[PDB]
Amino acid sequence: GQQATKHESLLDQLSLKGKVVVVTGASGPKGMGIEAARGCAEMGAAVAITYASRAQGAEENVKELEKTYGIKAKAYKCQVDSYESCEKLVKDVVADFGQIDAFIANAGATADSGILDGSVEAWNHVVQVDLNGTFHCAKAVGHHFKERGTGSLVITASMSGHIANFPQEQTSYNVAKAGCIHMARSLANEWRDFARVNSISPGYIDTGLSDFVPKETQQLWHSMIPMGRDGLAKELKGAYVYFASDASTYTTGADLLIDGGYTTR
Amino acid sequence: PGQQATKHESLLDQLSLKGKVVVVTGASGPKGMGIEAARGCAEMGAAVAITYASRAQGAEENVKELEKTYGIKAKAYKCQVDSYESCEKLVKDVVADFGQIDAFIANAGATADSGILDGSVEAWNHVVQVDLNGTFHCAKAVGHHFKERGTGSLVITASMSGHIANFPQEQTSYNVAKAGCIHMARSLANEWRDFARVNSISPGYIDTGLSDFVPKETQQLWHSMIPMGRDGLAKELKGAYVYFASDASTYTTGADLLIDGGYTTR
Amino acid sequence: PGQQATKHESLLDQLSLKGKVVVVTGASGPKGMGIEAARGCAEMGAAVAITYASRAQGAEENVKELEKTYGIKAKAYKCQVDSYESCEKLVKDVVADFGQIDAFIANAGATADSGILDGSVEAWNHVVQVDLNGTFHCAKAVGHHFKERGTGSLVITASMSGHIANFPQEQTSYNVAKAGCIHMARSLANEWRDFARVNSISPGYIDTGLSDFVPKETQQLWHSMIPMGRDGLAKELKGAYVYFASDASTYTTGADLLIDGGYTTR
Amino acid sequence: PGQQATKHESLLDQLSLKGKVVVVTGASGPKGMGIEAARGCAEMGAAVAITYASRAQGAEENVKELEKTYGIKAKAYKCQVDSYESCEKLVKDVVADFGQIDAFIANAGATADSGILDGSVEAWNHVVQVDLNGTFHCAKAVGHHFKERGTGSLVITASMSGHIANFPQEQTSYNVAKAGCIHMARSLANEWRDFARVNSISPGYIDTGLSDFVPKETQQLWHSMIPMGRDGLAKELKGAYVYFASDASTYTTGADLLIDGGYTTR
Ligand SMILES: NC(=O)c1ccc[n+]([C@@H]2O[C@H](COP(=O)([O-])OP(=O)(O)OC[C@H]3O[C@@H](n4cnc5c(N)ncnc54)[C@H](OP(=O)(O)O)[C@@H]3O)[C@@H](O)[C@H]2O)c1
Ligand SMILES: NC(=O)c1ccc[n+]([C@@H]2O[C@H](COP(=O)([O-])OP(=O)(O)OC[C@H]3O[C@@H](n4cnc5c(N)ncnc54)[C@H](OP(=O)(O)O)[C@@H]3O)[C@@H](O)[C@H]2O)c1
Ligand SMILES: NC(=O)c1ccc[n+]([C@@H]2O[C@H](COP(=O)([O-])OP(=O)(O)OC[C@H]3O[C@@H](n4cnc5c(N)ncnc54)[C@H](OP(=O)(O)O)[C@@H]3O)[C@@H](O)[C@H]2O)c1
Ligand SMILES: NC(=O)c1ccc[n+]([C@@H]2O[C@H](COP(=O)([O-])OP(=O)(O)OC[C@H]3O[C@@H](n4cnc5c(N)ncnc54)[C@H](OP(=O)(O)O)[C@@H]3O)[C@@H](O)[C@H]2O)c1
Ligand code: NA
Ligand code: NA
Repeated sequence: GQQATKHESLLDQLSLKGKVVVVTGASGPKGMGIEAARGCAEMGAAVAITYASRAQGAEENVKELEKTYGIKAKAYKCQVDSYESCEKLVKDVVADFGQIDAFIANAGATADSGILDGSVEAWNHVVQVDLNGTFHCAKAVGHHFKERGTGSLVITASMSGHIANFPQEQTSYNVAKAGCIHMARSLANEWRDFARVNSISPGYIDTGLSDFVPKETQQLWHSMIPMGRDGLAKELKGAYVYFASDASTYTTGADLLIDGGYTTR
Repeated sequence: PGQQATKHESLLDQLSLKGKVVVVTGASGPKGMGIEAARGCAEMGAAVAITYASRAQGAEENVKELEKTYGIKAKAYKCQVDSYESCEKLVKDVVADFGQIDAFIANAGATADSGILDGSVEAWNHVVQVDLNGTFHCAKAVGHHFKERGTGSLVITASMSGHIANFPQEQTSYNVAKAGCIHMARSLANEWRDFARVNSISPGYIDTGLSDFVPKETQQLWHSMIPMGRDGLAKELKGAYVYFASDASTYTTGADLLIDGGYTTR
Repeated sequence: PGQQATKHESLLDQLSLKGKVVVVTGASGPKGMGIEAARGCAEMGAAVAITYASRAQGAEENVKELEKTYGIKAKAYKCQVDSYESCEKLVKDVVADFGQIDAFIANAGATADSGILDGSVEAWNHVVQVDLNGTFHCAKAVGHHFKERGTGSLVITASMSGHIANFPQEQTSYNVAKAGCIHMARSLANEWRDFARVNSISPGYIDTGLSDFVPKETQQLWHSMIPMGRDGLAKELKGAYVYFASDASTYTTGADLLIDGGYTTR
Repeated sequence: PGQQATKHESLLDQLSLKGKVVVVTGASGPKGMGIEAARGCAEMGAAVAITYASRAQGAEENVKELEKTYGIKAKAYKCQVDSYESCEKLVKDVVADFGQIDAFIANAGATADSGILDGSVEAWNHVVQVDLNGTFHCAKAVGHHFKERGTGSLVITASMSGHIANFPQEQTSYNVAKAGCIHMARSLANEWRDFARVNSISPGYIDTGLSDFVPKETQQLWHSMIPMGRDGLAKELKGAYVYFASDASTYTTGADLLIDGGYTTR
């Protein structure tokens, strides 16, 4: 198995000084990814972020992390739907930064229909990115964690992995996120001698990812969220740092719902 | 909008499948979940279509046993659930041969034999393609038929591996795929809320032959973890399949039923 | 040491309750889960004991319908599940009158009508005492009998309120009690692993008369939240009670079955 | 009308409890969840009220340590959570002494030592009274205060016993009580949606001294069932208490966090 933190103080437990964190899908301006990276940078991590289509957005984010926190930071192209791209990512980050201590598997894409209206290829694309893309990052980084004897993998899942969203149909997305949640549990057991694995399941977060949804659908959502509002990505940074850091050295195979209370109903 | 309650008051009338057609994928083995679901449905009066992949002879013998024992019409079809074209063809053939499909039991599946670090990417892909995308292919192929008819019941064989992580054998690709299958039933129950019910059954360790690739000493460790202290038998699951497939469950949709001898209570 | 699989192969033999005795608490109303469970079990050939608290007459009417319709031995007993002495007396009287108890359906229950801040401490205690401790009283009372006989099946009526928080009415005491009932079934399934099975059924909104104190605008809002779009009917639940009480489920223990028209899928 | 997101952008500012007051029940022991939660909150700048039942001297030493180590105001109170009057008096006294309560950590609890057949009804009532109703008593007492102020965070120490049945020791009363606490957090998260967050933490086996009565050879069977292969330490949980108590979790409500070395993954 794995050992308890040697730190007594919580600020020592939360510190990421001397550690390297990778955040996939942190190229946008206010997503879960850039906020997780900001939290880790604030705790002193060196941070590697990835992009797929938004190179300029990721380069801007890296310059912001450098300006605000003075950390070692860098952006990488990664298509998580390709295992070869995830393998190269881990190879390049280990080369450039020396090691990877925590890996935040955060990249994902949305669905826009149920299974009968959607084509088989539309199902394949969402499963390839959201489910197999997360498996590709886990396998690629897990080989590194096994050689080092330590590591933390944090998977961004979704409350859609627990419930079926309404009124928009998106079963392919719901199913892939469900697989991600159980992947965290199953890898926590597989990797029990060398690494922790946990998942965070956000509710409706105002990141821009849902901008393709009509306005009037989004006001229905609000009546279903007990808190009555969308979340903000900066309300999730504490959870990412919690799982990536030594504040959670007995936490493995857990899922943390962050959803304004949506799943309580 | 929505679905209606059974008209039947008697439970025996509710459970009857006389006049109805049931498809069971992966029912070619002699003592698997598939043939026992098919037996239970045929006993209630269903016409039954079963599928095989590699066990063509076992499927023909099962069909003959179903017909002679229960007096029903049955037929076996070759189907590779990992191919949508094969699943679409199955639904078309059964609807042509039998006239309709009232219940579909998505039961075909294959096992994993390693965790993700020891396994290749292709070994992962194979298990997900069969167990997760194969269930999706069958769900989509038959759901177009259910939507046209305005009724239907889809029953998915998941696994307790979709809830917990097996020990000591590593099989994460199988665990993840089955977990996807469980939530697929919940999400499709909501998607199809106007015309069909969808539910899953999550068996524990069932003595079907599927686990024969695992040493017997590892199977002795499983028994100490099962509160009932034994493997199940496929004949102990037939009532759940018939429950979901019939009118005994017209308000049950999006449910999962663990049949694991208590394994998940610890 | 653990429990054994059913001897029967055919589903109708597994489902039969000929020669067995079923107790259903709280089956005094004309269309509740309780009387429909008793009808399902009686249809399968069981002798049936039902209980009442305030509705002695309705329980008597039900015994007479059960006997006329199904030709079985039936009898009504007064029982206050909130009193352990009364549950102990129930099991003692039924065993004296019927010879034994094979299946026990712990179904009696009462609602709450506020959250914890608007409610008094007495209001909390009353709901917990009836719904949680009353289920415990029956389980303990009959469990001593199951342990002596080496066999048995306990079926607990929980609620989807044990999984989610109902909206817009506040009823946290009832939610909490029902969540305890659900986990009581998992925990007793493990505790009683050598001699009896325990499972729960979690109904959604069922048109039994129990929510007749709820206004109409509120009930129409519920329907928009139910994917099936309608209240359930108690006759749609009899199949689940019989499944768990009979030998159709000899590998099923520690399971919960949501019967909620899809409500908890969202 | 709902609750709002933190105004802070920096995580350190979000975690800060400067100017806030935290109550931690049952923090009188030397290495329990309570004193580590209290140390975590003191480290972030909170004023801290801790309670004791039997260990008055242990609580006073803890208060002297908190004030010496962290330079904060701290105070010990006697509280019997099984008595509503005591919990109501606790909130009144802390509000009078400190001015307000911003976060309340409902952590006091007691263990069970048998299953329901070996245990008496008294033994069941005692555990439920302390572990379920004691938590309700604190929730009700502080929630009246949270409602008045329009802000607050309630953190409930539940247990993985609220999710699974421990083996080999039988403790169904405790398991059931902890399952009530877990759902109580979800249900109050919704009831209190306009003014306060409610969340639970479910520890696995933590080396606090609470399990010192368990035979040592039973404890090493536990370790074989924990993927991490060891007991936890209370200092590994202080991060989670501070997370829920502070502004680092202003969109997190109705959540449960398992901290169990992976025990429930199997
Ligand atoms: N927003 C919500 O309400 C919500 C709720 C629950 C869960 N989530 C999940 O949170 C995670 C982050 O999403 P977000 O809301 O923060 O919006 P976002 O800022 O747009 O993040 C999406 C990230 O995923 C990357 N991405 C998409 N496809 C990729 C692929 N094939 N390969 C590699 N990277 C890919 C994107 O990169 P590029 O932009 O460079 O192409 C982008 O950086 C996702 O997994 C999402 O499913 C979001
Ligand atoms: N046995 C257990 O302990 C257990 C526990 C939990 C869940 N399950 C699941 O229960 C279901 C039935 O398995 P079983 O235990 O009853 O053993 P089984 O008799 O061998 O059934 C598996 C069926 O799946 C078919 N199959 C495999 N791959 C297929 C593919 N690509 N396309 C179409 N069909 C394919 C097989 O057909 P052919 O033989 O003709 O090739 C076979 O009939 C499976 O989904 C399994 O994951 C089993
Ligand atoms: N209807 C729903 O929507 C719904 C949903 C989920 C769960 N449930 C649960 O289903 C179960 C049956 O309720 P129902 O809907 O079928 O309505 P019901 O017909 O009124 O059944 C309630 C039964 O419980 C008995 N009862 C109440 N308090 C009792 C006590 N202290 N001791 C002994 N018996 C007591 C009642 O006896 P008397 O009438 O003779 O006094 C009555 O027969 C209950 O546990 C309920 O919580 C109902
Ligand atoms: N240790 C574990 O493995 C574990 C696992 C899961 C959950 N938990 C839960 O964690 C919480 C704290 O326990 P712990 O492990 O940290 O051991 P602990 O140090 O002995 O804490 C138990 C605390 O609860 C107080 N207490 C007991 N009965 C009380 C009552 N009727 N009223 C008020 N206070 C009462 C005790 O006060 P006095 O000592 O002053 O009498 C004590 O301070 C408990 O709820 C426990 O159920 C523990
Ligand atoms: Na829900
Ligand atoms: Na478990």
